[PDB]
Amino acid sequence: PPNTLFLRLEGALQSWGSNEAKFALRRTADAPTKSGVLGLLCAAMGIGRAEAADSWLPKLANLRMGVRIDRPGIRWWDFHTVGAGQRTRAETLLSRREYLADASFLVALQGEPELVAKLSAALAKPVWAIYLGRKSCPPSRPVCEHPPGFYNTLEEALSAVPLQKRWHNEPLPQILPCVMDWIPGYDGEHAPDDAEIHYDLPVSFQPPRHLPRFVIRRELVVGEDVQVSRETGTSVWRPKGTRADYNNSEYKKVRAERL
Amino acid sequence: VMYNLLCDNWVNVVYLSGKPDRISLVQTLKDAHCLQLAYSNPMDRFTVFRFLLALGYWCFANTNVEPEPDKPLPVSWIPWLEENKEYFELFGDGKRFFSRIRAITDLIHEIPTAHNLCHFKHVTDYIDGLCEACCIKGLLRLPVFTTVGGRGIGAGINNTPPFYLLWHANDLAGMLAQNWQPWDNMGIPAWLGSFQKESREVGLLAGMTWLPRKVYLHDPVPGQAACCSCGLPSEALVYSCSIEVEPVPKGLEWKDPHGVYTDQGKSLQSKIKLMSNDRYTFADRDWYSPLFSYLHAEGNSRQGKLWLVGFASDKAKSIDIWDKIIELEGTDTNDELLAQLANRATALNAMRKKPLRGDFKKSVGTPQIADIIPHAENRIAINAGKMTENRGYSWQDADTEYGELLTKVAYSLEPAQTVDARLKRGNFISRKPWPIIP
Amino acid sequence: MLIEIHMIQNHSPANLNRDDLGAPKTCYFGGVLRSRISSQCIKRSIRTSNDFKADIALCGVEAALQVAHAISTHIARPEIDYFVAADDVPGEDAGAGHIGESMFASACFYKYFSIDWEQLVKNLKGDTNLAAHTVGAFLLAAAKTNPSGKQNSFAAHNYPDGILVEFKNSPISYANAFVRPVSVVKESDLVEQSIGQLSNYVNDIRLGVIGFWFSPNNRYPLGYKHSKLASRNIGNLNELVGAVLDYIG
Amino acid sequence: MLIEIHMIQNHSPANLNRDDLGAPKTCYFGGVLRSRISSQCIKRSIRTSNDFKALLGGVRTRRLADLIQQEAGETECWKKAQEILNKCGFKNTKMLVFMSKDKIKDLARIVLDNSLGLTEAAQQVANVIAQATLAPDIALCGRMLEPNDKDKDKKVKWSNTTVEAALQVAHAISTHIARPEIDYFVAADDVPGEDAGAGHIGESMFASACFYKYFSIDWEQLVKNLKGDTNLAAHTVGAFLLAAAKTNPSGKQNSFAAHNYPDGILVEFKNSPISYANAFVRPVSVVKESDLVEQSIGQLSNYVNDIRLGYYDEQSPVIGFWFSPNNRYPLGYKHSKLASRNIGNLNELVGAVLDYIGGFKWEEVQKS
Ligand SMILES: [Mg+2]
Repeated sequence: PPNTLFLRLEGALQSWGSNEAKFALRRTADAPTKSGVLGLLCAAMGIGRAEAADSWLPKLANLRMGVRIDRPGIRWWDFHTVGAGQRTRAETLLSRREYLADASFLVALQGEPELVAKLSAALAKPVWAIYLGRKSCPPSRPVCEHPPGFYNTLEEALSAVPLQKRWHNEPLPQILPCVMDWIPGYDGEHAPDDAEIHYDLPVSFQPPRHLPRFVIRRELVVGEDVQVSRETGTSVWRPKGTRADYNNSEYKKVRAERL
Repeated sequence: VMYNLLCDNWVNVVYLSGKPDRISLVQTLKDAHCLQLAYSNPMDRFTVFRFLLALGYWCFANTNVEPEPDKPLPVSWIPWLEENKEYFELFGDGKRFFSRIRAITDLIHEIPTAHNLCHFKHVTDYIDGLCEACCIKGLLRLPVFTTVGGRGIGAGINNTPPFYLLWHANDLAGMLAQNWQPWDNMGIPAWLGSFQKESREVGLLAGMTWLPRKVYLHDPVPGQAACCSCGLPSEALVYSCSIEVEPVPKGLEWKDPHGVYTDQGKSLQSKIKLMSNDRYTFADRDWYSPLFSYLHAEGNSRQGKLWLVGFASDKAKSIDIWDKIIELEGTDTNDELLAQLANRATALNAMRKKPLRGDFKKSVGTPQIADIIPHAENRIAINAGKMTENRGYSWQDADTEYGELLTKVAYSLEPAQTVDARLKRGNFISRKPWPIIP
Repeated sequence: MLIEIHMIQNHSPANLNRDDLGAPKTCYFGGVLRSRISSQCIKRSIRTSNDFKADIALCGVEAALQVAHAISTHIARPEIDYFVAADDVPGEDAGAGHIGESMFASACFYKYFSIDWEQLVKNLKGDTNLAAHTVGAFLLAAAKTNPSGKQNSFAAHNYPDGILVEFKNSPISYANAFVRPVSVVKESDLVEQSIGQLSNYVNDIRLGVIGFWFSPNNRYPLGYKHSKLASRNIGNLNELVGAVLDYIG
Repeated sequence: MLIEIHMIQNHSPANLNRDDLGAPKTCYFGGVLRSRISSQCIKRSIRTSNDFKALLGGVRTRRLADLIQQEAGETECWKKAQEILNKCGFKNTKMLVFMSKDKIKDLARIVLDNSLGLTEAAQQVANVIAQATLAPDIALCGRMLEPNDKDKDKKVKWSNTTVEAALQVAHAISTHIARPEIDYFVAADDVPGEDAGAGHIGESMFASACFYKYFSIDWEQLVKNLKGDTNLAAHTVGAFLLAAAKTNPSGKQNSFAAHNYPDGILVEFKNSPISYANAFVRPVSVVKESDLVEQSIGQLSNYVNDIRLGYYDEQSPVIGFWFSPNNRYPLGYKHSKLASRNIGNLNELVGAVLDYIGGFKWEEVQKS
């Protein structure tokens, strides 16, 4: 019956690549792409290379999904100087990479509970050194958080999960953008005239060949289904030490011993 | 082997019903109203639509029927395109579509070629295969996106690949219909035989299908068995290409329907460099630059979704490619404000080059200002056409988003809880890009 | 099974990673700007020198490493410099040089490493105990030579103070400990306050393996209680190396 | 093999280094403000020290043609020299050029005056500049040379100008919170007047701090750039030890004659150097007993303890030294009895470190 696991993507840095990167300007998109969480999925099963192209991408390519923005991280650019033939000649190759900094996400994966049941025991224990879509970008939160359950609609699943808070006096996005796929309600349905095309759909893996997909914007305000969570967990150390104990019951009796 | 454009599937396109296939020409103009151009490379989409637009202009010159809106392409083009099967052929004895031998990898500019390096980005010339479809849609980038090959190898019909401004639509019929503006000259397109030089101002279909480089190609004793560079597993693939240079003769007064031209006549290139030199600061995709020559000279203010392609290139180095679907309805224009918008790179570099204190002219300034410029540009540029039309989005309120990243950068820069450090943080906050009248 | 070398590393004032214009590189985390060294820089610094080579299956089957960007435990503090190269031959006036400006930053960093079970066994090279030998080299070779940089003018090779090694298999960086950048209170060190923040995060998450902890002459305890949050408050050079060696096999 | 030399110097109220605005240099080490002395100032003061004069053999000049013209009684070669230099690659009177002094003097004089050419004259002048490595100050501080590619000739080449620095001077970090002090001075007008005021009311900033000074010798690099000889290398190591223990930065010493001497030397031989900056991540706050020097030495010795046991390197032990004059300032006041060769002189530690360098003596080497 639990048809959806809510992937938790959170770290200091993360990047799921966009289409406009063939040359040294390598860029990302403001959403975890389909093959930016399916690569995490394939690593979580412990396989890769050309095995994912068969029976692993089409095994879920018939399955719709939705993503949620807990906080929109800002885009950061890192200088990167490949040394080429230096640790050919000493001609230093040049590049620039795009990094999404301090962004938390929540992906949905809906339709049936057997694959989600296989997948629930894939995030925590089975690994192939999973990261946030970039090899040098660590997931700072337990990815196996937000336990599965039955919520029939995309919005109900995407909004029926508690929303975290790091410190008490922290600004919180009152509108949570939702990225959802296209639902063919009837055969012959044409896409609405606001759905931008994203090119995140692999049919092979190495070397990357791709298919496009339709992405529908959606919105979510807090309060009706989603809500803040308990924070606790004091991030303030200030080394502990008691003081000022005249007597509870064990100073009267303990003064006399050394007297 | 036998190949044909009208018969064999070549263009990767999504359907409005929701299934991307590979289809040939006859299905994509006979349906023409349930599909969209779906290429990973954006200027590749632009090249394929350019080919379709030149084909439509050819069909209009022959059968004389304009494309009416909200109705697929007229049926009077298949009895003009169905009788010529010797026309669009690639291999064999006959005229082809569009000594010196270079690698086939330089034809598709995204794939690295025989550079001055012992190694490339995990590719190697004359080794990695490439399929017929990508070769053929890489030949469409010859007339329109050909760069300088070291000042001795010529370019295309323009000295540098210009900025291309172009109208986008939800429909392929809508794409062809919204960009139908013709001119009285006919020209001589390259799918005919040897073009006649005749007089200058050769036309439109001649410049749409201009050939800066001859391509012949060669096929060895069969070929491969699976893909190695493309990604789509295909049959025996090609090995290498053949290329030569036609020196474009002087003169040839020619203005591009989609091109963006400087007032002095040179082509306008995209202004993106990965180096933040003394005169440049890396910001983002430069949709802002090609607005003066397309909202004042050709097309001007008009209804329809506008699309922008920028392929920056310095001499013979391809550095990036991107796209931008910008919003445009045609509510007139302001000359001066759009002139400031026509180059924000100078303003951004002038804002970056300001140091913390002093007056030296080529000090690097604040280098962490340059690290927050791209996110601010991405936040500004999502409603780039709303900023363009000047309804409620202006320069003076676009920099209001810069304040937050600048507050936290100033928190990093002046880590003192003093009165003075708070004052320098506040003076740091007031920084914003000032417009320039060039 | 997975190796997480959570490492603290203070730095005396010196610039180590330089961007186009020469600044120390920066990251964004916790709603503040923090100093950063690139993962490529520290990963190449782990290579390219023979003291660590005392390893080509680990930074090349591709390679076997997850090295994170060095997130500062506090806010970034970039400073600037001003140098004058003298003339040293008496002219009609004084001063001759480039009269430029340099720039530097002192920060206390954090990083996270990942070496899985098959990611170390299929690394292999030629042995099956090599899957313990190379790791045993690594756990203190990662804290062996600070990268490189402007060391000939900004000499900084400060060895790290507090080193974690965990055998938890679920890959989670403890960067959420530094969601709030570390402030300084007079009775504790900056490194001691950062290690208290790491300890305070350690007492969490276990509510919903072990803690192998390194403190040289145990000056830094992971929690000021007898209920130690690591229970292994020890460490001396290759004692930890051999203990990981017979923890793995 | 590389040598570490550590000092802990307390200084009188002084301004040994300033930025463009005149403030003493500050760095944010350990989350607090620490007073800083620039490494280049220390390197320059040790270069110009009164004991390096037998070894001071490097010149950093843009007026090379002036140097040629000085050593010519009647043969005026200063425009020909200027154009030879201008097509050498330097473009103007030039940029800063590092070389040996006497070598460039005599042999650039002989190679410039002859009327045999103008292009190959510039080429051989450039080769003479590039081969000028017979100087150990260049070998210590390091030198590259980059001429222009525009104002040159296509027939003029440049050899590899690779010279590595055999010295990594650290910036002197204060052992406590920096207390930058503001000095208010006036300038007396010697003649009187109606106003009875100052000629110039000015701003000066001074800082009194206990600086942790830190240097490091790459002796292997010091001989890989000073060719096969070791006599000059040992002489330079001894000269630096004497100079650093004996000279001070030539800042505002005419106004703040702070010529105080290093109250601590720590020489430790190993293949993995260490700064004791983390010995003072905790700021040193003095107590009623002892003084700032003793508390700083105490924290330093605590750090030496847990990096000699917690970070012990008993494969290559410490040969940790002192300059404790007749044991005035001992290190191990509570536990750290690991100072193997605590002495109370300076020439003794010079001779000792050149003894573990090799079979050398202090007086015999002092002739190169
Ligand atoms: Mg293909």
